[PDB]
Amino acid sequence: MKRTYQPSKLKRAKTHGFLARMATASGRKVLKLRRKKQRAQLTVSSE
Amino acid sequence: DVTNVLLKPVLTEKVYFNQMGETKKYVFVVNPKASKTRVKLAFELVYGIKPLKVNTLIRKPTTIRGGSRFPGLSKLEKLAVITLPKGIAISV
Amino acid sequence: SYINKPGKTSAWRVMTVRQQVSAVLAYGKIETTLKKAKNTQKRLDKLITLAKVDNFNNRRQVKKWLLNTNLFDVDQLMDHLFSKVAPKYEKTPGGYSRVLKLGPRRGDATEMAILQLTD
Amino acid sequence: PIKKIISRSNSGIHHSTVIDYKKLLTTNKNKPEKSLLVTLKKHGGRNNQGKITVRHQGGRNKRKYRIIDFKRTHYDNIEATVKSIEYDPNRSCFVSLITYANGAKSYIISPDGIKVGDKILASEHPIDIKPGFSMPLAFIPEGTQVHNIELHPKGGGQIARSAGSYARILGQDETGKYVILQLLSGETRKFLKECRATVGVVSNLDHNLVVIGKAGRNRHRGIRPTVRGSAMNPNDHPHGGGEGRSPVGRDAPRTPWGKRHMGVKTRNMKKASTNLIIRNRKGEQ
RNA sequence: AUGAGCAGGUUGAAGGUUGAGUAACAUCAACUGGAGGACCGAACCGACUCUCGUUGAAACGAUAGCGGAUGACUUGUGAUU
RNA sequence: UGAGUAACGCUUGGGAGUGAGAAUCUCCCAAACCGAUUGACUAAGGUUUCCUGGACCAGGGUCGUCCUUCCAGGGUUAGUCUGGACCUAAGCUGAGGCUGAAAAGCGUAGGCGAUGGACAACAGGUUAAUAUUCCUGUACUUACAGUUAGACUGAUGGAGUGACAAAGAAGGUUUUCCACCCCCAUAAUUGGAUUUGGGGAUAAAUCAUAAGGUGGUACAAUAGGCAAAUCCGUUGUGCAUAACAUUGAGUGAUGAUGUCGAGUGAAAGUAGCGAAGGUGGUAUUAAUCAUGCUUUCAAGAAAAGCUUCUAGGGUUAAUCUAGCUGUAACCAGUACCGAGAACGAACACACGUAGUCAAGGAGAGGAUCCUAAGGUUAGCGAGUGAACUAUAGCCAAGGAACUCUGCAAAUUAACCCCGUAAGUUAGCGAGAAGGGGUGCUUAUGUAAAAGUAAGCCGCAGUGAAGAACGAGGGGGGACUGUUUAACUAAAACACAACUCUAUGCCAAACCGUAAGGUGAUGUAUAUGGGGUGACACCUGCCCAGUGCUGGAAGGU
Repeated sequence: MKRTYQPSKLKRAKTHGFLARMATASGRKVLKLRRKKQRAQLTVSSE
Repeated sequence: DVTNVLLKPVLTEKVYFNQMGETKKYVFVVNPKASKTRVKLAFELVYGIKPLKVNTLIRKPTTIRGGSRFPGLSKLEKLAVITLPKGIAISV
Repeated sequence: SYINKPGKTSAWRVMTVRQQVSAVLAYGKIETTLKKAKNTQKRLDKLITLAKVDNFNNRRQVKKWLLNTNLFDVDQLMDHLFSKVAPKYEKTPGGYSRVLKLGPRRGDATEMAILQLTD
Repeated sequence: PIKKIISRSNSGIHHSTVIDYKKLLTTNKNKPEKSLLVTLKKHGGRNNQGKITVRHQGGRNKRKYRIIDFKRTHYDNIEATVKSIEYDPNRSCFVSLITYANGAKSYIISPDGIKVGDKILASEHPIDIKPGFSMPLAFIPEGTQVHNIELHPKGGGQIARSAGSYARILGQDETGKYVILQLLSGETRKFLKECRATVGVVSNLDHNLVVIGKAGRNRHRGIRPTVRGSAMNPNDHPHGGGEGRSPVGRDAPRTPWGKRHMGVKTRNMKKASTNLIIRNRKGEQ
């Protein structure tokens, strides 16, 4: 059966890309505090 | 040429099969940023020999050591395979 | 009762016994299930008895219970049968073969029977 | 004229007709000349905001804009010859391709009665009157069918340029300005004489005799199907939602917005043209 | 916006053509004709009936089907709320 | 703990060996299904899962010597394929720039943006992993620089092109099909017999013939296209009778003495070998011509790219064409799985999963039953075959007595031929109703058949396969349709249609705070609102009051 999530990695990059998240101030601040949050992955490119 | 991009040749069974032919195909691991223009240049300047033909590929990194206590990731490397004129080769 | 292994009826046991009699005629030995051996002994005795008249009617008849392999063809089996098997076992009123009880298998720990025929 | 639609369908009955498109038009096959056509994109009902900002509209079949002269002053005193009558699927009428005698082909709005090959002339100077003439109001007497009127002079005719629309002059303001016009839908203004006009009636007058027929045909022609307000959700509209045909309880009913909008006019009472009010669609002043 | 597809075989209306025919009409004969939120009907869509699954093949479906099935088309890609 | 309770998640048997030990490892044999797939292509997806060897310690719904399990090593090659370098569709960003406590929102030039366009290769070969990539042979393009000759070139801007729907029809064209020919193999131990099966050709690329199509070919003034114009234009004239230009199947010559082959088959069925490589049409087929053609209305893309004219200039050749020569053609991808144990699904599950060829008997079929290569026995087996249950196959006779009810279940079916009414908006009804037929041998029958006649046969003849059940009365809605995803499918909703209402252009309305935008590039015959909601005839009254609108005195 068709499911809720598709592994379309290009649409994945568009939806949750690093360059997309640095184009928004909220995303930039989130990545800053996630650097402060000890997370290994911040975006898809920083996995 | 930085005289470092010619990292190392490898001799595997498929490489042995390639070299036991007539055009003396060899393989060099190289920096994946260079174009075949300057790669071929580095080759005709390191010796007197110009490559008959050039081909490029990369060994895509995979999860090395598989499922184990200490897994990891494999290395990044680009293999350039060179065919030479039939009667000539390189003595590495 | 939707799609699954549905179990086996008379057709499957018929094809199984035909394959088994062809296989025993290939060599002269089968190790199988005791129930199938008991089922096959009757047909084997009848087939040994049925091929002793040797005409085209009996040719088709005893041909109707043989299957093929590479070492032997169904034609090869009927030829071998008619050539040598029938004249030898005429000296007994039944009981051509012997089915003996072996030990259990390692696959299912079930009673395996060996069916054989010698003279 | 129109003709009954022949389909012989066995799913219900269709009581619809269709315009002939040949005794009023030409080339009933969409592949016209490549002179003055520009591709159009519909908004899908959305604003520039991305939000849907029109009601029950969406699903129009793709149509291409025909580049039509509206200012009609760049080519003045140059004689035009009607070369074709080509349909305009965007507007409610059919445009006409003409050729100014200097050698300039152009699409224009086609007034009623003009045909391919007719010879006309339009400029900014007082001349005689023939169908298709366009010439400023200051040189025209009252009592003529005029359309494509320009509230902002030198811009282009905007009012009364739909299917079979025009206006009649009910006199001229006795101060040498503001020619009095009877706008369609019953309005009557004292319109600026600084402006131009297109004489006669506009073609394609049978939009009073159009048949829509079914749902999806109109959906492809535009407007989407939707429910009335009084069957909407009880929060989005209190009259709807539930069992038993809950009818409208508000005298002068409203919209999703609390609009007491029955009979009340929403024309500005203090515009610079409010001193030019003569008649609003029912009465005087 | 960009695209793909709609097995199959179906109907012969309109239109137009020819002729008879009427002052002209009208009327009809035959011909081309191939329109259809037309037909059934593969695929396909939906979940309308039945059974099963009732801690499953399935955080929810599987059978026979049913209705619809060149359009109030489906579907794919991208955008978009 | 339940409890050994349940289950072990789409399909075998035998022989032989390995291994101490094998249903599950392998070889063989068969099977029966899928067969428009249970055959291969690839998009996307997974991205080493792909290959070799060793091994089975953590998983294999037990087993497991083995696994898609682990360990060690290894596999994907691109001047022409996909794509960057060609560009754009929606769309996005967007400096400067408009609005907004600010962050920010909006927004132009532009720049990003294929699922499209510009665009130069094909085939065989060969590994344990691939191969327009590697090789082999047969070709093509693109500039660069020099050279040979000719030769004027001309964008920034102008013109054209690209540039385009669905539905439908009948042809050209060669295939297809069949008869028949060649070649190869084949010769029958059962009754009978001189049988049976298969093959029969080749790409890019160049050249020639190009079927046919598409529908105008030249003279000049320019008052039109920011300009300038030799380019479109504009004007008629000459031809308008067929040229003119474009295109265009196919066919032939190479390519191609090449691969290859029926088949043969030595060390394995591997290598070698490899015969033939033919005609007629076709009332069967698609393909291409073909952006062809016809019709309809809801009217069906751009940029890139191409051509061209003038400016722009050059005219000691800047410069173009082509020959020849040389130089060189860059960046990235390439494994396999790929409808599914490698996507998702937490999943070794049976589900939904891009497009696409998709063969035979046989049929209208891509429907159906049985098949050609294919691949395997659905990660648990083996026995007896209790009740009880799922699945069925069946039950003689009544036959609706069952029920809240013909709910459910069960007669009709495919093809062919007769005949069909009420109502009816003339379209239906309708496969109404109601009946008959389906086989074979011979002849007749068109091109084969239909069809007919004679005979013969069956227990009956789409003999297996899968095939609308009707009739009438009633309610609603006309209808066709959307509809409460994982309870209700409607008589709910929608819809055509209608009365009223508002919106006159910088339209109102809506959004934001705003700019501003949709509205709308709409213009009353347009849009919105409110409700009524096939078709038809009508919708009567009441303004007490609320409200809607309007008004102007008077009070306020």
